[PDB]
Amino acid sequence: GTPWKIFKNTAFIKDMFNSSLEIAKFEGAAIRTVSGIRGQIKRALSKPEGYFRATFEDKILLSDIVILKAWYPVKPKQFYNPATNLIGWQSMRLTGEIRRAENIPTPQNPNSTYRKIERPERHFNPLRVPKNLAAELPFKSQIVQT
Amino acid sequence: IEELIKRRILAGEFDEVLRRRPDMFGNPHGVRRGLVADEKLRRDEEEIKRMWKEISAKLDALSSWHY
Amino acid sequence: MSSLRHAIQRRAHKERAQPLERQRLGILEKKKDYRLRARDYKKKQAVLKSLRQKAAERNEDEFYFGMMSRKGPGSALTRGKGFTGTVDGDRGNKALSVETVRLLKTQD
Amino acid sequence: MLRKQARQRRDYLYRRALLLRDAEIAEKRAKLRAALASGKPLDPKIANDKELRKDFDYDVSRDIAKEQGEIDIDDEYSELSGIVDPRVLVTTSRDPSSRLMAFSKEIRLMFPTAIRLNRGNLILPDLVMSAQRERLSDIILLHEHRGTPTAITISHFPHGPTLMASLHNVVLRADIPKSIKGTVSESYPHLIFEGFRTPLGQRVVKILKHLFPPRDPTNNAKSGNRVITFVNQDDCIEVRHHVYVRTNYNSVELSEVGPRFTMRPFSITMGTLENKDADVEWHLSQYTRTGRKKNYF
Amino acid sequence: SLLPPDNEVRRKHETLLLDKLYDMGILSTKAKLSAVEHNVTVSAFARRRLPVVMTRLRMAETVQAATKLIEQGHVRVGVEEVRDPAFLVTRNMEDFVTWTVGSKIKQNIMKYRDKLDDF
Amino acid sequence: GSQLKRLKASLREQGLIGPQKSKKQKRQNANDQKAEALKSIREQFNPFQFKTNARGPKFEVTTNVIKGRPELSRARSEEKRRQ
RNA sequence: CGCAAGGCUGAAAAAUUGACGGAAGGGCACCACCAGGGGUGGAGCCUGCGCGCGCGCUACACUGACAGAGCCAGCGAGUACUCCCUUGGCCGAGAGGCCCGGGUAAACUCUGUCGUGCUGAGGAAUCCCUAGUAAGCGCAAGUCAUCAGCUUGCGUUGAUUACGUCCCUGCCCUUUGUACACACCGCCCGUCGCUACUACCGAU
Repeated sequence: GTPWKIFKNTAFIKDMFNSSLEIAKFEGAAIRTVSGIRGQIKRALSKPEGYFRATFEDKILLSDIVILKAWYPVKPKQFYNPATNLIGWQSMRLTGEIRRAENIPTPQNPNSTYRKIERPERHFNPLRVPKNLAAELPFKSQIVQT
Repeated sequence: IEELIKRRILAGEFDEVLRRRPDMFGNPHGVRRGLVADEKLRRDEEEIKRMWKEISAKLDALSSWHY
Repeated sequence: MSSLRHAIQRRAHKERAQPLERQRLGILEKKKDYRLRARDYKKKQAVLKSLRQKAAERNEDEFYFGMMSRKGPGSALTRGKGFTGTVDGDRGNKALSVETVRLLKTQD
Repeated sequence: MLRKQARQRRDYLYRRALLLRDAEIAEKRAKLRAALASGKPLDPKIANDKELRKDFDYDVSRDIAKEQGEIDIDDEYSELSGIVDPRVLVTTSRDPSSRLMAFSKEIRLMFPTAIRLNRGNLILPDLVMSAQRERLSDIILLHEHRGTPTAITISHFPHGPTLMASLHNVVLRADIPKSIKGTVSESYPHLIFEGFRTPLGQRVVKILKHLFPPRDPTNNAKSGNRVITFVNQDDCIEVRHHVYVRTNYNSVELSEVGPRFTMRPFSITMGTLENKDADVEWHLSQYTRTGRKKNYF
Repeated sequence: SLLPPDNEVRRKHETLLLDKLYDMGILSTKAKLSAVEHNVTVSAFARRRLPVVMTRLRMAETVQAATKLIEQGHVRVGVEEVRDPAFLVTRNMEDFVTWTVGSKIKQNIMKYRDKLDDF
Repeated sequence: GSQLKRLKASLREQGLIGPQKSKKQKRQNANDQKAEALKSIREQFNPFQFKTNARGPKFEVTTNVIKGRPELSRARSEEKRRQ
């Protein structure tokens, strides 16, 4: 999912679920940011159907991606060829032979293919002291700005 | 919870803080204010009482009777 | 150990990028960039907490002698619209007497 | 007055730090006293410290007094423990609802010496200011969600700790009819605490049992007809308020008279309600790995 | 110290002596008699004097300027003006030392803070 | 009245808490129920076991007040989830 | 490793100090009286608690609508914040980026223009409230629990009526102690227990 509105800790997360029934099932679940910020699904959101409120560890950014790592069970298929070679047998092909025979390209996601990431050097803003605090603190520690 | 309350009430042990006397230090016996060798150790105790009278007078007079 | 691992044990794991449908929002913040963001915020909040302690435990009758050669931070009422809590400093300029300005204007 | 509150809080914090260093030394001095009485040989690093022996000869007696329990620890409650009746005011949030105001009245009636105050337009530093100006022992703030309360904030004064807790399963006094309920008796309540074993549990036990006025210790084991129960499981302290008659020497009839909570504390701060920047003593560690496995209190 | 360690009058006078010295501000703790061994000190008395305690309270900048100001008589302790620079300020009168009534130093502080009320 | 006072009055009416009777008073009692009333006492004086409204009915109709047990209902629902 | 670790068995007292009251006299209380104010309860929406119930929110006209003029706050600053989803077209071998369409207050004060017109302020009950309190109003934040169907702050405007009494409803306590002078009061009452002694009754 994707953050929608971001407060200090509670962020509203949009493109993850489709309904408040699904959110009520996944209430209390351990949600996570890509960056490493943990968090918890708190409450379904009413007016946009499918959004929810999740209280995170610290403030997440709008560029972040919010994942929930569930474990879906996979059952193997119950196929069984005997390799009766002296009689004759049908050999099931591989996926590459199937794709080359019936002419379908391999599925490739451009968002999945690795790229080089151009990171600019992170420079932060200076400290912004409030006016009332900056006028109330004493003389030896008063801020001097021309 | 109800059975815990009943057990404490019956074999009554309560964790309330109890009202202590405000002068438990100076008056430990709690006398009523109306109508009413070891000699080496006693001499040492009386010497400490005399020393503390002198020193408490000096310290209160040096703090100028704010004490 | 370090000799009991192959080169495929040593091979680096690449980092995924922001999706191309979402690249306008900026870079995808991972653990390193998040650590930088959290360090800067914890540092700024530490300075602000120390400033709030110093403004709380302030003697209202303190008297330094720089108070006779500095202009105070004032209030919004006394200063006006141009009120920041910072004590204004001097830029180095000074009100200049008439004989020296006569000399400077003869030179100009 | 305000300079005295700030000065006394700073003196308390300095005395606590000095007590930390002195405890680090006095753990070594208690081995020297136990080895002197029992004759078991002690460590050379302890027995060859001349400063420790030279100061041990003066500081025997407070260790003996702490062993006998004759002295009490430096605390914010030990100054006025059973001497003064702790006065405590209960307040709401800013614009309360009718069920929050009736709940505020109900937990006012839980304490026999409490008073309730209307918030209205009352800035929270001036609330703290008026509490220190009228020498209140405790304030308790209430927060509602929608006619149902969700948080308490129990703050001890002049500089004592806050315990902020979230409320669950609140069953109000104001839901049952007046034919079945009645006017609650205001006698000095007995208190029982069940399941507090850590030093943090004894901390929350202290800051909860110093809200109630001290009971007269002459015949308190049999007299008095009203009990208040704080019992915790899974560090969510659940509280009941009963009134009882002793119908025999072997049996007792209880009657639930007050509201039921299961409050869970999430913040214990060594500093009052105004100080948002006070140093916390404990806080509910969610979003850690084993913060749900570990049980405090 | 020379009394036996389980003695009642020893324990009572230990608590009395430590409480008296901590109320006068000489000791910084009231839980050790080794404080009165090697922490009670003429320097501790001399730093409980008045110009040093108002140097610490930042009423002045330095102890020299503080002695000059309380010789000129700007400082009261409580309600009475103090002209003696040796007045030992205890721990609960450090909350009451402040400037005098018509003080030019007080007018200087208010003129710096731009709160000079001439009424 | 208070819950304490009404509890004491109902137990004095049921004779569970009253003065220590003599053998002659016990003879009078053996000369001349209470569990069925003690069940009603232990249900009425512990009113938080069940959910009640305070206002009573909104519109009085006359035709010929416990509205739910949350404790018993929660335990029953948890047994259903266990099964 | 040793002890714990062998079932006259089969679920649901203490008291010379104790058990329960009554009468008189005090103290206190917006869970009491008295004087007023305000909710909820009527219509709609919905969290929550168990179709019902309240808690909030909204609509419901003289306190009016329209147009002007003037004039007021406080808390709030993490290279951080964005309400959707789409018809088209640009540059795009392809993924995208563009362009154009569709869905620091409220209040207050002053001056004019029109005039009650589905354009109707909540019953019985029940609860709360005594000074910067009730009530109106907006602005901001979203702090490891709770909270966006809202929460918590912050400023602004700011009353009526009590501020007495235990008469009603209750709650607590005196009738033992806890200090001494003046001064005042003057053996509160019942039903039983327990103990000590005295004699009685009748079986063994």
